[PDB]
Amino acid sequence: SAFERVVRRVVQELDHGGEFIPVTSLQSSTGFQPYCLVVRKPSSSWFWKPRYKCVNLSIKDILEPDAYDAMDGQIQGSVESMNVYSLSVDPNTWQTLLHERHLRQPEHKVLQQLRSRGDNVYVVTEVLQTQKEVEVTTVTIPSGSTLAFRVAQLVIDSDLDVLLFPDKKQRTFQTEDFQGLRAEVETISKELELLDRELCQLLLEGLEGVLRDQLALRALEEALEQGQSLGPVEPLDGPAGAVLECLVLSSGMLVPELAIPVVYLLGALTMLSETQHKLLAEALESQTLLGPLELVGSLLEQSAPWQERSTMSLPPGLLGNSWGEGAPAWVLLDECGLELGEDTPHVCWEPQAQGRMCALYASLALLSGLS
Repeated sequence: SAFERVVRRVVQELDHGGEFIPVTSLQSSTGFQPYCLVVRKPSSSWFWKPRYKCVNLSIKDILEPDAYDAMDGQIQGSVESMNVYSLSVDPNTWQTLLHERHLRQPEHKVLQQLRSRGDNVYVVTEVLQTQKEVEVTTVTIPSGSTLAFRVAQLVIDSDLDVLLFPDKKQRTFQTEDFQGLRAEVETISKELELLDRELCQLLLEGLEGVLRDQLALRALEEALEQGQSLGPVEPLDGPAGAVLECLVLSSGMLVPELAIPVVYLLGALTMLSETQHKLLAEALESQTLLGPLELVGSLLEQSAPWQERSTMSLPPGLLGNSWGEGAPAWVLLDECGLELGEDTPHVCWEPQAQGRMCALYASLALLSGLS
């Protein structure tokens, strides 16, 4: 809800200082304290970093000793009636702790499951909390609420080490820009008007229902995420199974050639917000899935390269969508994180909305293909 916007204004004025990955949900904002290992799903497309999910466990139970302190301070005041706090840990206690305690080699309860799935594992090295209980237009945001954080990956196959320099190549276990976005999306999309249209339409309606329900999305996600077991996945009820019944045959077996595009968009949809899910279902039911499509495409074309503040020009009303605070494209952009206005310049472009925006474009480009 509102909890999203505030974190935006937190990192908005901070200009992504030290890749302070923002928190996504409130039920998972309580789990992001120091020394909290997170897991990250296998690397998706090169244009969005999949959300860091928590496993709800610490690291003192992960080495041989089951035991340090957080080098607090760093008062970062308010950002405008809301003061913020942070907790850190100096590298000097990282190397000394790594040398004082050695890997608890007898540990395969989650470790075997992780190395089987092939995920990446990161450790929280810095946290952003509050020393105030802020309530503003109402919600009840408690003291100590975590808004952002920083990670350091580690790898475990023979030894252990921290990766304050996050290399994309190295995993825990063992190409272009907007023009590339065009090519990649096109190559993926062309592999979908492959099956017979009747099934395509059935999938679209199933998705429409799924978008209105986050829980259905999550359930479908768990059934086939990084398991992809040899056995046919058991269908689930509701529109999620209406999607899964579209993705299998009479026996129930799945085909990776059709699966890969589905998980891709799933990642594209997990990056997006709940309200954006609802708006897409409305745009599918109203067949207005092309207006915002061309808009976002031309905006991303004029915003190259990304990660650099540059005001954009193109007006959306001139293109064809209805404008005015409340319009679908307006609220869509605001949910992605772009500041809109009524007169010129009608847009400010920020680097932090990089990942989500590409996914928004990707979702649009895929839905228009089946309509």
